[PDB]
Amino acid sequence: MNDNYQNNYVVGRGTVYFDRFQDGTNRKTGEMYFGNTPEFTINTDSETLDHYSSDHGMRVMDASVLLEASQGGTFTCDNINADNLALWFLGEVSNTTQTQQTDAKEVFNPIMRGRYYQLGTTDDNPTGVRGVTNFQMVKADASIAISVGSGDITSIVGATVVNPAGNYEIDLEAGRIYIEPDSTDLSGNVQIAVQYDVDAQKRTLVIGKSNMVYGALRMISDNPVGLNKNYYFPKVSIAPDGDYALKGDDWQVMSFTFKAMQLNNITQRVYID
Amino acid sequence: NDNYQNNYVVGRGTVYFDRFQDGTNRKTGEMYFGNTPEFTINTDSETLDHYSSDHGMRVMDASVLLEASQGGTFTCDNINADNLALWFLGEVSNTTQTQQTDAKEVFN
Amino acid sequence: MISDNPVGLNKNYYFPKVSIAPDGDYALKGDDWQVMSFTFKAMQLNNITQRVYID
Repeated sequence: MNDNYQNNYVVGRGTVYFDRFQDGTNRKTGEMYFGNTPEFTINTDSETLDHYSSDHGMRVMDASVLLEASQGGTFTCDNINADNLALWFLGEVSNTTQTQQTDAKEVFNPIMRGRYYQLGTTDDNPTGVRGVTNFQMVKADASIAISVGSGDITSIVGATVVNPAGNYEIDLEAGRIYIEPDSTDLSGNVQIAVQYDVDAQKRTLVIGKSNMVYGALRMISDNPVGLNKNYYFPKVSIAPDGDYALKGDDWQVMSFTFKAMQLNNITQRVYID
Repeated sequence: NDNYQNNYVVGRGTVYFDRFQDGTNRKTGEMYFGNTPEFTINTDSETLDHYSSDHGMRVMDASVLLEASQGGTFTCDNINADNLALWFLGEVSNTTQTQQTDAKEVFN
Repeated sequence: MISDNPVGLNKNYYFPKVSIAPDGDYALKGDDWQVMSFTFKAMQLNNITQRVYID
């Protein structure tokens, strides 16, 4: 039996398969397919207690009972997209089309040169619009409470107008005006006001809410170097761990730590298939 | 659904920051730090676990997310007045030398 | 943030309210670049606005 045995080696490949339990309920509805996952590890907690024997050699162990078999693991994701971004930020993939305002106008409160202002501001679309056809600048003294209205497109309490050809850079697609660090007409405190419109277009945002991340986990293996074998966890809470680098010459990765739970008295801590 | 061209990126982006006045926000406009060699988004979460047990012993039944703690850190490749003001907890005092003649001092 | 990744798609990060403070040894000496570290933590600007937005 010995000296003629062969080891059932293994090299880890495949992909992890989490899926989202329905919000606030202990049930699953859908499936998710992670892409490339650089790392995938599993660990276990080993809480136990024993003082039930002793002799000439004081305090010799005689037993050990397991009180809490908190199994779990960690895995990383090289693939980045709306879904695992939502999981990492504890959120959802909001998607909608910008409403065609067509006469958007409001006043930037303070003056300042060499800075960027977002045209779209309202909660209809945080972080601003992603397209406009044009914008016109009209200004007046900042030291007076200058509101805005429908007919204020032409003028305000101060009827002065500006030539954006100079002193005003616009990423017209990104919806961000930029004041020149030096300008001729932007001197003296004036609450610059912008008329503008939108390029009504589809939009999608991940909203970093506080809802718990919750579901089940599979791994379907098909290792190209050894035996293939699938690991399943009926219940897991995949909280984010470590950090997410938005810089560096390395490929972006997001890490996840997950603790495995018992779905019911019927199921096991983990299923190894 | 065997395979799909998953998405990878390399982190190259510009960071903007605006200096609010007192209050919830008073947008002074977004300032451009310049090149940022590093930008990490940290995430921590205080949480507890509620328990039950089979004829064995403790098995966690529910977990509670006490309060989400998100954050991070970034670095800047350039040194200038705005970055110094944001780092040193103050403001930029541009002024004049107060020209005069025959200014005097004693150094005992 | 705007991420014009040279080998990947773009996404936009937006933190409505953050607290900025100095981070450790901002070194003006040594022949290294004048690197400075900025620590930031996020909180809800108002309970309507969520903690963070990633477009």
